[PDB]
Amino acid sequence: VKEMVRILKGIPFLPLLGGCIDDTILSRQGFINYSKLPSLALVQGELVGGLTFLTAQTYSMLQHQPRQLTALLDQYVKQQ
Amino acid sequence: AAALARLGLRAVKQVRVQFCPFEKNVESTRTFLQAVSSEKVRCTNLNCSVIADVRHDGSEPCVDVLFGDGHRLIMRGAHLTAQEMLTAFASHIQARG
Amino acid sequence: EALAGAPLDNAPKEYPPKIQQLVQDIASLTLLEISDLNELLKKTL
Amino acid sequence: IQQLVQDIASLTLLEISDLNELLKKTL
Amino acid sequence: IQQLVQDIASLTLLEISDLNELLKKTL
Amino acid sequence: IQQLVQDIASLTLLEISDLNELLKKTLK
Amino acid sequence: IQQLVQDIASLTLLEISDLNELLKKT
Amino acid sequence: IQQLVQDIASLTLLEISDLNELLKKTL
Repeated sequence: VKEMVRILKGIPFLPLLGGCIDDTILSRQGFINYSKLPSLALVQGELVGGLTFLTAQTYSMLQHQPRQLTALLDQYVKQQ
Repeated sequence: AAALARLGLRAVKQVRVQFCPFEKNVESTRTFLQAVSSEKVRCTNLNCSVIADVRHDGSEPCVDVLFGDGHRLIMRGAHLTAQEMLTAFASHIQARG
Repeated sequence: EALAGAPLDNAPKEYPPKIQQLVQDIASLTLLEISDLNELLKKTL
Repeated sequence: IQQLVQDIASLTLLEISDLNELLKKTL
Repeated sequence: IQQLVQDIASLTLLEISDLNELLKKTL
Repeated sequence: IQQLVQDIASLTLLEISDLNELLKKTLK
Repeated sequence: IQQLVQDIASLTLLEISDLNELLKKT
Repeated sequence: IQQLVQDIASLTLLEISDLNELLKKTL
């Protein structure tokens, strides 16, 4: 609908009442939100990122403890 | 629609239509929108912008017009019929012009 | 059958129940099953 | 697990995104 | 070392998520 | 959760890096 | 320099947590 | 840890820079 709403918004007097997309009824605002929404490949590709984010966040936080000392050591060099 | 074309819509600045298509008392507003947005009415002033606002839970079908003189005609059409809305719009054009 | 009621943005507060039960089902799995779930999703997607 | 894969692929863009938004709010 | 990995692997999503929150509060 | 924090807190930095690598090796 | 590295690695995370806290206060 | 604080603050820029390189390689 990204290329469909653009045509609709090019003429200010052609209302978009609603409709059903894949057995799901939407309003005009739902269509607008659906338009700004990414595709299946992008959304599913980011789905695995969020599910594995919990493990990734745990590893980053555990590895952050040695990095805290390095940042403080680098900060001291920045001071002097 | 034919009535508006003969009456000179050139003196109308801006028209907006705010309605909820999923409601039951918005049929009158739909007919008013189609009459004022007809091809004949459009070809009278190529500066007038007709806005078709669409909501779902607004629950207030309304039409707002601004004339050249500077008056603000706003009629909330929920119980009014299509003929009543158009006739009032036509009457104000002659008085304010 | 029948379709949904098409909720609006004026009072959007009711999320689908199918998503909620999927969250509970996912949360009811061990970390070993998390890796199994992730690897299968990565292989398929 | 396997049924989860089949369901999410059958879901629409909104249904997966609403799933992700609730996952973001929960996790 | 290995026992800790097994114990972490024996927890659910909510327990692990709350475990990370406490680590964020501590470190 | 609380017991894990105490148990991890008793390990040296070398073991902390060893367990972090194992978690990256296992889950990644 | 090598002795300092060995001493740091020989401590637990609780001991380095207070070590970092004093260094953060500068 | 107090002795470590004194030793760390008593080193020059290059020695502290060398500390970062060793810590990154070790950890």
